[PDB]
Amino acid sequence: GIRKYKPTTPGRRGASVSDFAEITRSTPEKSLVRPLHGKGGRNAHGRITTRHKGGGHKRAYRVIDFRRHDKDGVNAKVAHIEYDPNRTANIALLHYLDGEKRYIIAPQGLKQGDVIESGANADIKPGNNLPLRNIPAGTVIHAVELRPGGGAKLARSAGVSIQLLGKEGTYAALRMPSGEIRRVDVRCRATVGEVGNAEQSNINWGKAGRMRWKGKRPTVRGVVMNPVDHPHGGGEGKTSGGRHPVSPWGKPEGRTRKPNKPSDKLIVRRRRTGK
RNA sequence: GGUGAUGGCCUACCAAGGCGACGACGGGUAGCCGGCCUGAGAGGGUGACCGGCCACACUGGGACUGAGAUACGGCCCAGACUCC
RNA sequence: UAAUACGUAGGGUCCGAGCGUUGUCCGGAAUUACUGGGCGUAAAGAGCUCGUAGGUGGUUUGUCGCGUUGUUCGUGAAAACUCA
RNA sequence: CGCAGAUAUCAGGAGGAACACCGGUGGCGAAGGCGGGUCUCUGGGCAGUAACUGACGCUGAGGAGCGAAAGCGUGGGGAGCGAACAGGAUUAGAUACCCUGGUAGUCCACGCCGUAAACGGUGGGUACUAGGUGUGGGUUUCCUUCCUUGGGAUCCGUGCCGUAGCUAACGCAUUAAGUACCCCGCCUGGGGAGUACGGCCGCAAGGCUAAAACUCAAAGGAAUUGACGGGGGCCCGCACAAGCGGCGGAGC
RNA sequence: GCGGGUAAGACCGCGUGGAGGCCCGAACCCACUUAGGUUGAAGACUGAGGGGAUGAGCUGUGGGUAGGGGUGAAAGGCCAAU
RNA sequence: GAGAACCUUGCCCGCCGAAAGACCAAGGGUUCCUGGGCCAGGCCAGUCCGCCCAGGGUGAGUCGGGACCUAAGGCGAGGCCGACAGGCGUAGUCGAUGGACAACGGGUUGAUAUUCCCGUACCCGUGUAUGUGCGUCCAUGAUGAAUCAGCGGUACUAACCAUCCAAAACCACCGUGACCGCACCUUUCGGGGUGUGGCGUUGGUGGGGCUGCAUGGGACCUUCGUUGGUAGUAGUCAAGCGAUGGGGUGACGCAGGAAGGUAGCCGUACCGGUCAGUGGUAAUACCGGGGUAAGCCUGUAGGGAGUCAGAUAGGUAAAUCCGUCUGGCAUAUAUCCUGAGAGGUGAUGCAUAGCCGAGUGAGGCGAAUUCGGUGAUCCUAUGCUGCCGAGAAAAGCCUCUAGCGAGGACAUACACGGCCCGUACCCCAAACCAACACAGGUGGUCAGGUAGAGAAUACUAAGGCGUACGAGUGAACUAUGGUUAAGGAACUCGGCAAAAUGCCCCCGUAACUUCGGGAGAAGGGGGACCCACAUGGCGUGUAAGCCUUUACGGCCCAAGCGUGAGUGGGUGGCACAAACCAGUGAGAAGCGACUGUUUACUAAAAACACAGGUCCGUGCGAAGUCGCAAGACGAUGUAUACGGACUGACGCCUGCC
RNA sequence: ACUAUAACCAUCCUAAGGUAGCGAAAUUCCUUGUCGGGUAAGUUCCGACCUGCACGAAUGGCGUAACGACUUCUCAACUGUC
RNA sequence: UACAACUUGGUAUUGGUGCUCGAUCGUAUUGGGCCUCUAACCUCGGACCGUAUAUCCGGUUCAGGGACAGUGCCUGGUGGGU
Ligand SMILES: [Mg+2]
Ligand SMILES: [Mg+2]
Ligand SMILES: [Mg+2]
Ligand SMILES: [Mg+2]
Ligand SMILES: [Mg+2]
Ligand SMILES: [Mg+2]
Ligand SMILES: [Mg+2]
Ligand SMILES: [Mg+2]
Ligand SMILES: [Mg+2]
Ligand SMILES: [Mg+2]
Ligand SMILES: [Mg+2]
Ligand SMILES: [Mg+2]
Ligand SMILES: [Mg+2]
Ligand SMILES: [Mg+2]
Ligand SMILES: [Mg+2]
Ligand SMILES: [Mg+2]
Ligand SMILES: [Mg+2]
Ligand SMILES: [Mg+2]
Ligand SMILES: [Mg+2]
Ligand SMILES: [Mg+2]
Ligand SMILES: [Mg+2]
Ligand SMILES: [Mg+2]
Ligand SMILES: [Mg+2]
Ligand SMILES: [Mg+2]
Ligand SMILES: [Mg+2]
Ligand SMILES: [Mg+2]
Ligand SMILES: [Mg+2]
Ligand SMILES: [Mg+2]
Ligand SMILES: [Mg+2]
Ligand SMILES: [Mg+2]
Ligand SMILES: [Mg+2]
Ligand SMILES: [Mg+2]
Ligand SMILES: [Mg+2]
Ligand SMILES: [Mg+2]
Ligand SMILES: [Mg+2]
Ligand SMILES: [Mg+2]
Ligand SMILES: [Mg+2]
Ligand SMILES: [Mg+2]
Ligand SMILES: [Mg+2]
Ligand SMILES: [Mg+2]
Ligand SMILES: [Mg+2]
Ligand SMILES: [Mg+2]
Ligand SMILES: [Mg+2]
Ligand SMILES: [Mg+2]
Ligand SMILES: [Mg+2]
Ligand SMILES: [Mg+2]
Ligand SMILES: [Mg+2]
Ligand SMILES: [Mg+2]
Ligand SMILES: [Mg+2]
Ligand SMILES: [Mg+2]
Ligand SMILES: [Mg+2]
Ligand SMILES: [Mg+2]
Ligand SMILES: [Mg+2]
Ligand SMILES: [Mg+2]
Ligand SMILES: [Mg+2]
Ligand SMILES: [Mg+2]
Ligand SMILES: [Mg+2]
Ligand SMILES: [Mg+2]
Ligand SMILES: [Mg+2]
Ligand SMILES: [Mg+2]
Ligand SMILES: [Mg+2]
Ligand SMILES: [Mg+2]
Ligand SMILES: [Mg+2]
Ligand SMILES: [Mg+2]
Ligand SMILES: [Mg+2]
Ligand SMILES: [Mg+2]
Ligand SMILES: [Mg+2]
Ligand SMILES: [Mg+2]
Ligand SMILES: [Mg+2]
Ligand SMILES: [Mg+2]
Ligand SMILES: [Mg+2]
Ligand SMILES: [Mg+2]
Ligand SMILES: [Mg+2]
Ligand SMILES: [Mg+2]
Ligand SMILES: [Mg+2]
Ligand SMILES: [Mg+2]
Ligand SMILES: [Mg+2]
Ligand SMILES: [Mg+2]
Ligand SMILES: [Mg+2]
Ligand SMILES: [Mg+2]
Ligand SMILES: [Mg+2]
Ligand SMILES: [Mg+2]
Ligand SMILES: [Mg+2]
Ligand SMILES: [Mg+2]
Ligand SMILES: [Mg+2]
Ligand SMILES: [Mg+2]
Ligand SMILES: [Mg+2]
Ligand SMILES: [Mg+2]
Ligand SMILES: [Mg+2]
Ligand SMILES: [Mg+2]
Ligand SMILES: [Mg+2]
Ligand SMILES: [Mg+2]
Ligand SMILES: [Mg+2]
Ligand SMILES: [Mg+2]
Ligand SMILES: [Mg+2]
Ligand SMILES: [Mg+2]
Ligand SMILES: [Mg+2]
Ligand SMILES: [Mg+2]
Ligand SMILES: [Mg+2]
Ligand SMILES: [Mg+2]
Ligand SMILES: [Mg+2]
Ligand SMILES: [Mg+2]
Ligand SMILES: [Mg+2]
Ligand SMILES: [Mg+2]
Ligand SMILES: [Mg+2]
Ligand SMILES: [Mg+2]
Ligand SMILES: [Mg+2]
Ligand SMILES: [Mg+2]
Ligand SMILES: [Mg+2]
Ligand SMILES: [Mg+2]
Ligand SMILES: [Mg+2]
Ligand SMILES: [Mg+2]
Ligand SMILES: [Mg+2]
Ligand SMILES: [Mg+2]
Ligand SMILES: [Mg+2]
Ligand SMILES: [Mg+2]
Ligand SMILES: [Mg+2]
Ligand SMILES: [Mg+2]
Ligand SMILES: [Mg+2]
Ligand SMILES: [Mg+2]
Ligand SMILES: [Mg+2]
Ligand SMILES: [Mg+2]
Ligand SMILES: [Mg+2]
Ligand SMILES: [Mg+2]
Ligand SMILES: [Mg+2]
Ligand SMILES: [Mg+2]
Ligand SMILES: [Mg+2]
Ligand SMILES: [Mg+2]
Ligand SMILES: [Mg+2]
Ligand SMILES: [Mg+2]
Ligand SMILES: [Mg+2]
Ligand SMILES: [Mg+2]
Ligand SMILES: [Mg+2]
Ligand SMILES: [Mg+2]
Ligand SMILES: [Mg+2]
Ligand SMILES: [Mg+2]
Ligand SMILES: [Mg+2]
Ligand SMILES: [Mg+2]
Ligand SMILES: [Mg+2]
Ligand SMILES: [Mg+2]
Ligand SMILES: [Mg+2]
Ligand SMILES: [Mg+2]
Ligand SMILES: [Mg+2]
Ligand SMILES: [Mg+2]
Ligand SMILES: [Mg+2]
Ligand SMILES: [Mg+2]
Ligand SMILES: [Mg+2]
Ligand SMILES: [Mg+2]
Ligand SMILES: [Mg+2]
Ligand SMILES: [Mg+2]
Ligand SMILES: [Mg+2]
Ligand SMILES: [Mg+2]
Ligand SMILES: [Mg+2]
Ligand SMILES: [Mg+2]
Ligand SMILES: [Mg+2]
Ligand SMILES: [Mg+2]
Ligand SMILES: [Mg+2]
Ligand SMILES: [Mg+2]
Ligand SMILES: [Mg+2]
Ligand SMILES: [Mg+2]
Ligand SMILES: [Mg+2]
Ligand SMILES: [Mg+2]
Ligand SMILES: [Mg+2]
Ligand SMILES: [Mg+2]
Ligand SMILES: [Mg+2]
Ligand SMILES: [Mg+2]
Ligand SMILES: [Mg+2]
Ligand SMILES: [Mg+2]
Ligand SMILES: [Mg+2]
Ligand SMILES: [Mg+2]
Ligand SMILES: [Mg+2]
Ligand SMILES: [Mg+2]
Repeated sequence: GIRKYKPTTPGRRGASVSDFAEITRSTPEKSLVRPLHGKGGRNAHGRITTRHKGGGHKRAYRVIDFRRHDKDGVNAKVAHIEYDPNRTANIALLHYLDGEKRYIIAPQGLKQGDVIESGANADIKPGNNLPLRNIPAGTVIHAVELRPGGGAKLARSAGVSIQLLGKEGTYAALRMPSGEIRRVDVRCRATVGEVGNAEQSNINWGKAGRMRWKGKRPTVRGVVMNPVDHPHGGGEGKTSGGRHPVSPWGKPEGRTRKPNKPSDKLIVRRRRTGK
């Protein structure tokens, strides 16, 4: 749920968080951790590519099985549903009857002690992965893939996941959280059930310190920049920039997608706003 | 310890209680009563005189005298008033 | 414009060594409804429930009689009211 | 809104709200109110056996829970409808009635707010008091075909009309305003004003508790007859319609 | 956790717990006021005071970002007193 | 010494003493010591110097940098891309500020020291050969698996009992695509409507048998209940070391609390000395000491975790290892791991205050070497609890196996064997960075006593300094300060500055409010010393005592030590938080929510920034970036995410075009 | 309906012609606007009126507890600032 | 006045069939539009190999796309980003 904090000090009056009362562990499975580090928003050159990002609290990366096909026909137990900061959602560790422990995303309403099976024969209960040949139309799924074994790439959205629509030939149409419908091949794999932490968006940062914690640096407003460094820069006082807003590099709002994409044909329609 | 006489009347130490919605404590009003006016009555109002009590003595306090002091024209101090 | 309602006259009415005005208080005021109110619309049943305290109890079998009336002497000052 | 191919019309797809007929002066719920179905958990009410407890009863200041719609927060949803808002129109004037559209809201989840002509304008519970006409619910019992709103009786809820009574009257009339009992809310002429100040609640809009001054000598209720009605039924007139001829032009 | 309280609550008193860009205040980091200095002790200080002071903190360490570019909690600041 | 404030020695005085002392790193590189001289340098002289001139001085298997491993990142064979140059990045190899392996105390010269000497230890590397003692070249154990003869009432194939449905329309009615018409109505006759008759149906079954196929029953020939000889006759080795491979291990945040110890201190005892120009102390009292390591033993407080057998293909192959599942044994202070600290040895040693002869000062002798109590920011701790913002890698080590194999494993007497380079000095400073012997900056370690909360502050030890111009003069005037009659902001733009309050404990504290605050709001009272309560509460805890899974064990703890607080009585003083140190307060309002950041070197705000929202873009080899390219960021993220822009907590709102 | 008003209608034109809130304010030039509070005296301040030259609702409006080496003003102590 | 970037078409990396539309209702005009397919091309899907270790890369197989896309050259737009 949500616990609103009590306004002891001024910088802590609006800070409301979600209670992680469900976790069971306090130190991640060490056989499945790799080194990571705040990249600082810099490419091979070292020149900053994306602003606002860099610094913050160091984090430890863990490899988690979005490839969930390497094991089929072998069940696993939901060992412990632990928390990784690196990702929005929650990762739950599974014990396989084989003897592997692999990390995966924790779907909504999943609790320790349930059973997990991964294959074309699995049941339809939430938390099971299986190519879309074997999944009824209309169900709600997540952690979807974009081709037969390229690794799930879409709908990791903590709190939202895709909706299957209809199978024709070798493609399936998906209603998906951006409000868009995508034709995609049906040989991919997916899992049934909404993702967990549906209340994550309820967090109120409330304190610049924690924003820094999560890592992003401050944003320097437009009309305050100097005119040399940015189109709206300048103006003794507050002046709109005398022109329609524009990105710091001279391109204003409006369409940006490069159509003609290999997936341009695969897309059905385009997202709607204010409809 | 104190009082003509028991008692937080006063003192010390113990326990945290006592009073409170069958109206505490707070605020405005006003001497109480036998009585006076009214009303068939219950009741309402009210406290002129007389009378039974209370409290007061230029305003605030305190104490002596003795069987008996709120001691009106008894005492002391402080303020006001008037005067030598 | 033609007053039994203004003023003047007469005449009359009530009262009277007092006659009016004013003001306080009771009455009719059952107009704070105990005696002795009402709640549909005239003013009023809260929006409807459970239920603490309080208020109230479906029967007879049994005592103490503290609610009660029962009587006897035993208090109720004087003054005021009622009788002669 | 259409000649960029509208409407219509046919195939397919999407998606949200709501379930006609059953469906009524009917069920239930204490009250708001509640009905397309299926399953899941579950509340309340009634009939016969009357087995058992045995004065446990009633209702309730404060308190606390429930409580239509509108409104507010958070995040989803958002077909239709639709405050506000634009235009078109009538009108002297229309910031409306009407038309085109159309954002809040309307729906979901959790919190809120607690007011309605929240009406049966009637607090709850018990006992008694002539009937007539129906529904639904459950029981029995007999003409007995034992088919059968065939007949009898019973108790619960539910519509209308009616005696006596009561009532200001309209009206109620055993599901009372009757005749009593027990408890609780409430009112004392109309404005002022359910508002100002205050206390409490609410994040708010505001809600709850609840004043005085000054002014008026009436405001209100049911009912009687008029009058009138861009309210209804039945009637009549160069009233209308069909015809001629006319005045409003000129002089007189 | 216990005692009140619910029917479960919720709520409250009591003790424990010690969160906090919480408070006062040294090191450290800053630069608000005044004074002196302004051919100074100093190409920016000294002294009195002055704010934060468990954090968006500070600091050693070594690395990358090169000029019309970097960087820039944005002042036309910094990028070796420029 | 020619000269002497400035140097050497001595006496006193002052100053720092979380440094103005002592160690290092970075840095500098002879500034270290000794000897000689004083032109030049030192803001003066100068015998002195961080001057110059000569000589001397730096001693390591155990400290540090390479032999080791790695982060950020750099380089980069091939490779990809690029007009050239080059830019990328794989395998790899570099890259400390990290991880890994071993040292203590005393003594020593004018300079070095965990390096030299003394005494006592250690851990790594090679080898010895014997004592344990183990095979391959004998052979015993557990099993284990690649081979010939069939079965799952389930149920291939003609049927039976029972259940709902109808393909080749019989019987009956009815509506009538359309045809034949019987009576009436209608425009004068026509069309047409109504009622009915015969079919036909705009809307083709029932009855019965032959045959063939479809749905279950037993059985016929081929499919078993793994052996009957054989072939424990023969090919296999594990020892011992075996990886560019696998697994554990190493291996990790902030904050908080408490307990146990030490460094270290205080008093006691013990030891040695003590007679102080002065009243009184010749020991009751004073001065000084009272230390002692690593390693090797012990393994406590304490922290974490339970023991055997079978099978499982999962960890790129295989595994006795690690994970998993089954049973057996276990909840035993059982077992294992970790582990500061304490006791013993280390140590009959050393050092030691001082005694003696000997002076630029060395040398021999050498007493006591206990206790308690306080107590850390140091250690247990990389631990425990709790939070979200969820807190490196690799190596070494242990262990498991892939490729071998007729000689390794384990200890020890043994004398052997361990590099090179740094090592002097300075190192909050006249030695580094500032052009200087400059009031500046510079990271880590050590942290005494009395007061105090203290790492502030005041005075002091250890130890080092008075940092290089002096002497003399009551003037202005400037600067640093102290005091001031009365008035108290009247100056002045401004109460600028100055003055002022200032601690602890108690009482009581408004408006307002986001119910936290406001609030230390304001305001007030006590505070010194002595005595008593008291030989007080508290902690600590000895002897003794008690108990026992008997030990570094549990109960009491007289004794002893340390000990806040308060109440009463008394007393001195102007004053009792007297020093240093140590909030001015309140009222009304403007702007900004605040913590915060910024114009180094004139502006710290109302600017910036943010936490809140809004709009838009962004379908994942994403949007947008850097890059004439590969490619990298975005992100090892996925619309509850990311980018861009605007406003800026929160509440009411955010109108019209 | 005494007195100054527009609170109603007609004009043009553009798309409309500033709603709530506040308002001589950080915006108000006349201007020291006018009035009242504070002072003996107040061109600053506070509180109102609205004739807003030239406010105004995300280059956000209005209030807002707390915060501030922020702005203005007043008061008691305080003092050689005078 | 240009240019970076973004965007169009033709042309090339370029293949085939079926349909439907034209100027010398039964005789003729070669290209446009669509549906397919693999084979050019892409693939940041998979799985092998170089390899004893290689997420780069190269080759092989398959899988998805597929004559699109990308890329050049000409060209038109937009173009204070320079
Ligand atoms: Mg907040
Ligand atoms: Mg952990
Ligand atoms: Mg990782
Ligand atoms: Mg570069
Ligand atoms: Mg950004
Ligand atoms: Mg950092
Ligand atoms: Mg998360
Ligand atoms: Mg979408
Ligand atoms: Mg911005
Ligand atoms: Mg700026
Ligand atoms: Mg720049
Ligand atoms: Mg520009
Ligand atoms: Mg500007
Ligand atoms: Mg401007
Ligand atoms: Mg734009
Ligand atoms: Mg007695
Ligand atoms: Mg008493
Ligand atoms: Mg006593
Ligand atoms: Mg009196
Ligand atoms: Mg009486
Ligand atoms: Mg009476
Ligand atoms: Mg009476
Ligand atoms: Mg009386
Ligand atoms: Mg008398
Ligand atoms: Mg009297
Ligand atoms: Mg008496
Ligand atoms: Mg008196
Ligand atoms: Mg007297
Ligand atoms: Mg008298
Ligand atoms: Mg007298
Ligand atoms: Mg007259
Ligand atoms: Mg008269
Ligand atoms: Mg008369
Ligand atoms: Mg009267
Ligand atoms: Mg009454
Ligand atoms: Mg009424
Ligand atoms: Mg009512
Ligand atoms: Mg109400
Ligand atoms: Mg009696
Ligand atoms: Mg008697
Ligand atoms: Mg009597
Ligand atoms: Mg008498
Ligand atoms: Mg009488
Ligand atoms: Mg249609
Ligand atoms: Mg019975
Ligand atoms: Mg009751
Ligand atoms: Mg009751
Ligand atoms: Mg009540
Ligand atoms: Mg009550
Ligand atoms: Mg409730
Ligand atoms: Mg409730
Ligand atoms: Mg509604
Ligand atoms: Mg609603
Ligand atoms: Mg609203
Ligand atoms: Mg809401
Ligand atoms: Mg919404
Ligand atoms: Mg919708
Ligand atoms: Mg409408
Ligand atoms: Mg309109
Ligand atoms: Mg509409
Ligand atoms: Mg109401
Ligand atoms: Mg209703
Ligand atoms: Mg009711
Ligand atoms: Mg009743
Ligand atoms: Mg009736
Ligand atoms: Mg009657
Ligand atoms: Mg009734
Ligand atoms: Mg009645
Ligand atoms: Mg009244
Ligand atoms: Mg009212
Ligand atoms: Mg109130
Ligand atoms: Mg109210
Ligand atoms: Mg009426
Ligand atoms: Mg009538
Ligand atoms: Mg006519
Ligand atoms: Mg005429
Ligand atoms: Mg005429
Ligand atoms: Mg605490
Ligand atoms: Mg702070
Ligand atoms: Mg302070
Ligand atoms: Mg000087
Ligand atoms: Mg300089
Ligand atoms: Mg300073
Ligand atoms: Mg000062
Ligand atoms: Mg400070
Ligand atoms: Mg401060
Ligand atoms: Mg901070
Ligand atoms: Mg360079
Ligand atoms: Mg430039
Ligand atoms: Mg600027
Ligand atoms: Mg500028
Ligand atoms: Mg510079
Ligand atoms: Mg000399
Ligand atoms: Mg000092
Ligand atoms: Mg210090
Ligand atoms: Mg010190
Ligand atoms: Mg250095
Ligand atoms: Mg060096
Ligand atoms: Mg020297
Ligand atoms: Mg010399
Ligand atoms: Mg010389
Ligand atoms: Mg010289
Ligand atoms: Mg020399
Ligand atoms: Mg190469
Ligand atoms: Mg490279
Ligand atoms: Mg590389
Ligand atoms: Mg290396
Ligand atoms: Mg290194
Ligand atoms: Mg040395
Ligand atoms: Mg040494
Ligand atoms: Mg920690
Ligand atoms: Mg401790
Ligand atoms: Mg002496
Ligand atoms: Mg000693
Ligand atoms: Mg395994
Ligand atoms: Mg060796
Ligand atoms: Mg060397
Ligand atoms: Mg040295
Ligand atoms: Mg040195
Ligand atoms: Mg030094
Ligand atoms: Mg120099
Ligand atoms: Mg110097
Ligand atoms: Mg210096
Ligand atoms: Mg420093
Ligand atoms: Mg310290
Ligand atoms: Mg000193
Ligand atoms: Mg010293
Ligand atoms: Mg001077
Ligand atoms: Mg002076
Ligand atoms: Mg003085
Ligand atoms: Mg003065
Ligand atoms: Mg000042
Ligand atoms: Mg305050
Ligand atoms: Mg406060
Ligand atoms: Mg205070
Ligand atoms: Mg003991
Ligand atoms: Mg014992
Ligand atoms: Mg025991
Ligand atoms: Mg004194
Ligand atoms: Mg403001
Ligand atoms: Mg500020
Ligand atoms: Mg600040
Ligand atoms: Mg800032
Ligand atoms: Mg700044
Ligand atoms: Mg500066
Ligand atoms: Mg500056
Ligand atoms: Mg400044
Ligand atoms: Mg900001
Ligand atoms: Mg917003
Ligand atoms: Mg925005
Ligand atoms: Mg937006
Ligand atoms: Mg892209
Ligand atoms: Mg702003
Ligand atoms: Mg103003
Ligand atoms: Mg303002
Ligand atoms: Mg202004
Ligand atoms: Mg002005
Ligand atoms: Mg003015
Ligand atoms: Mg002034
Ligand atoms: Mg204006
Ligand atoms: Mg303007
Ligand atoms: Mg707007
Ligand atoms: Mg705006
Ligand atoms: Mg703007
Ligand atoms: Mg604003
Ligand atoms: Mg406010
Ligand atoms: Mg003043
Ligand atoms: Mg003075
Ligand atoms: Mg072309
Ligand atoms: Mg082509
Ligand atoms: Mg241009
Ligand atoms: Mg230009």
